[PDB]
Amino acid sequence: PAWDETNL
Amino acid sequence: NLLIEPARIEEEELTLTILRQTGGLGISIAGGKGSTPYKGDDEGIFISRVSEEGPAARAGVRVGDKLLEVNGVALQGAEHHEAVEALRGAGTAVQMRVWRER
Repeated sequence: PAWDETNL
Repeated sequence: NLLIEPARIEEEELTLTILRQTGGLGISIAGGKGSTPYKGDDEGIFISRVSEEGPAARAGVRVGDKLLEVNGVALQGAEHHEAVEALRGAGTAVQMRVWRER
């Protein structure tokens, strides 16, 4: 998968 | 006359302090143990995005910065969701130690 991204 | 190369940073460890606002910290993070690396085979936590005029931009954070530690919490070997939880619960002032390459 693509790498995970989380907004903070 | 011929030009000499100016001084040039190749690598850098920094300590930055973000002041949270109602919208958050103005960053996105990527990577972590168990998930797909942000960069090559490095499973560390990385800054993937900085809001242009956001709190982290003000504090000097940059895309690609590798996150090493947050308010005394070491992120070595951290899973993606563990770093997210440390950051969402970091409070008003988020001081972080980062590794930065050119």
